[PDB]
Amino acid sequence: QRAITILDTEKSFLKCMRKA
Amino acid sequence: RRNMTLVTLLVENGADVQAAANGDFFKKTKGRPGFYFGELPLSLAACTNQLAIVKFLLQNSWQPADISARDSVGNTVLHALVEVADNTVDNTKFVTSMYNEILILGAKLHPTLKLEEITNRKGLTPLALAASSGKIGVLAYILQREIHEPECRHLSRKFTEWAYGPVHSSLYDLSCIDTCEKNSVLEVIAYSSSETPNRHDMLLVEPLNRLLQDKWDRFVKRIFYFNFFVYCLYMIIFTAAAYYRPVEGLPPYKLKNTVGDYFRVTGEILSVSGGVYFFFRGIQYFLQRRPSVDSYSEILFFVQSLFMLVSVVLYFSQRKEYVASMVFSLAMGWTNMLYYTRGF
Amino acid sequence: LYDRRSIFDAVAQSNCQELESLLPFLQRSKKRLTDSEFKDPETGKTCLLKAMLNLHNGQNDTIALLLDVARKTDSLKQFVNASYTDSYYKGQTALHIAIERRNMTLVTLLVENGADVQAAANGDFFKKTKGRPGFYFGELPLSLAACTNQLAIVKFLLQNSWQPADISAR
Amino acid sequence: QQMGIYAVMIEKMILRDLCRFMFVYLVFLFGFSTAVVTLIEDGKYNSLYSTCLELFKFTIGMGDLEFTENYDFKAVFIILLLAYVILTYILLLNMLIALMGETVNKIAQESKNIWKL
Amino acid sequence: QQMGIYAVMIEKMILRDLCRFMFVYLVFLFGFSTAVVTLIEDGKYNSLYSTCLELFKFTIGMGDLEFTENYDFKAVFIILLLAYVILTYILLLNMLIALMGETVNKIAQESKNIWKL
Repeated sequence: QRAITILDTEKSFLKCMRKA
Repeated sequence: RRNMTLVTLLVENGADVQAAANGDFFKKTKGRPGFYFGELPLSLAACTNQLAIVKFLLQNSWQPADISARDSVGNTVLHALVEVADNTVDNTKFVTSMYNEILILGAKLHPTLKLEEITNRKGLTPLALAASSGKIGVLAYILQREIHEPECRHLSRKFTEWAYGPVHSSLYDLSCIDTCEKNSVLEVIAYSSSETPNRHDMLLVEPLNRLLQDKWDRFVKRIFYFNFFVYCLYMIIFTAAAYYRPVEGLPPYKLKNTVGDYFRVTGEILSVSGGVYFFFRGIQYFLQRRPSVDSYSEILFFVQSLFMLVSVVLYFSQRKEYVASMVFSLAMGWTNMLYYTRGF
Repeated sequence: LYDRRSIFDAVAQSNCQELESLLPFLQRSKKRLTDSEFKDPETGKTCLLKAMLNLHNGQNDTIALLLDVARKTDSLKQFVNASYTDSYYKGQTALHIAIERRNMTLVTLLVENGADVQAAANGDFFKKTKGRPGFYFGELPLSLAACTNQLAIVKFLLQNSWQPADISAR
Repeated sequence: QQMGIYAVMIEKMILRDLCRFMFVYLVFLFGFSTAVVTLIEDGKYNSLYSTCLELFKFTIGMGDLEFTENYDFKAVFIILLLAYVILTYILLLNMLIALMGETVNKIAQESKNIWKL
Repeated sequence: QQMGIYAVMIEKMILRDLCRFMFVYLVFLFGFSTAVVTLIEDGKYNSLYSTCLELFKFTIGMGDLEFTENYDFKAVFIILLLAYVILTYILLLNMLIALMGETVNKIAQESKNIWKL
């Protein structure tokens, strides 16, 4: 649930520089 | 009937081998049955754990079997083995090997075919098909694996860099957190309609604990607690207004006098403005998973906001009742603090 | 002629042949193999610790012939005892590796040729996990040895000749 | 070795159960209490303190049910309060007790040699 | 066979549970009771026997909450007294039941052949 709050809060944060 | 020989006769004798079987008996079960190994005889063969005759069909001469013929649901063979793992220790044992096997062989014959890319009609990669179906052990596997061999590394996922005496290190690929393009494994196990009890455990160890532990350390814990205390002051300001509302019946109508008046009508707009926020965030949720209780906590923010909003419209119809609405929304919000724990 | 890269490759594939004319080379220019030049300058790592990251089957005979050159320039004792100077594998010497690679033989030879056996490893790798890791056996090649459950080499390092390992070294 | 056990259980429900619980309880009280004072106009049941207490009784069990004839706007005080009573007496505490009988299970027995310490 | 269980249960709960419990109970009642008599001045609320019975109401769950107006210093009675009620009805007894139901578990079954005896 930490992960659902994670997988979204980047999807809803403009797809930005993070390890990828 | 599992027979290397008559199989060998028919194919020496010109059996056709891209021949589909697509009666309802092969697609999902009416219940007719049933069952689904995905149609294509090689998919039938590897999926029937006949390592020798999936080898025969592919090394043979009269027609080596084509390896990328996606079947009628677009499942390739690797798509078919993953539809057939059932998380029994021995079922994982042979399918994880039969799958290890087709890819080591696709590397031998046709190294150009990137084959764990081949999507079914629904766009999934075979991994994204395992993980969207809680096949925890093939998912422990496609992510964990490294074949060591010549031409191995084109095959492999997760390479080990230094073993000191007590330990190992590793470098994992990863396609998944960064397949933001199409269907990330995490996007797929993170929805997580989780109606297969097989889903939740499978956010666990191989490439993905250590990584979502690591997103959360780096940027998104930090963003979360900002995203949290902004709701708290939304909640205090929305108390603060509701709590210093008037009695004068028919409200407002208008307000100017001096200072508290100024500070409050700011708190009344700052509240509905966060109401329409959630109503708006919540339709966008409802629309990205247009359609799907998978997400209880997705709901009650929306229900609150719709109470911010059937308040706001009633404040303007000049119904005296609007408070009854806004009092529920306020009881709801303080209760909606509860979710933002997930997980301390 | 030879440069660092020329032995650190040559050892990597267990080629004792690309080091044959090495014995008469480091007689001419009087260049040696413990030099800053023939160790990787940062991992304190030498054509021996490059033999020790590139053990093949826990053996090699570039180790016999290299160390035998390093005896011939008498680079030897420092040659066998440079330890990682980056923070990460820090103060880890070839005996630390040969013990970490479970090997009575390169152990008994390096400490014959005079490896140091109180070569401290003290990176954050050896102290507690940041997470680095890790791990903590406590540094000294014997505490490594006993800590890696190797009852014979611990008997060796203490009951040997060239320097019996001291037991009370904190 | 018969009473030293009961010493511990009160000390451990008070450390664990309360802090893990007293915050998921002050949101259901503070937010309904706030909901009531806005909704109702008077009685020593608007002062926010006097309401957070009056709402606390129900959850003890000391509930005065429907105490007040005073409101404009018809039924919605009783739903708001029943919603809290089915939600707060009937539904939270059984979780708080059920966690405590969840301590009292295990801290009764392998707790034991802790007295010797 | 079937009735002789309800007679051992009442019997074992009164000997074990009460003795281990009636001491760790009289030290919360005697203590706060002596405190509310010191703090409070009167009402048949100051005679200690009448207090230790009134405060006993709460645990057994006949609590009247705020039954009196007579106290200098306002709330240091209600917080002392809530401190007891959250401490004694909501915390101790669930421990006491949870002991008992922890027995209604075990003295149900391997108890049985003691009816043979």
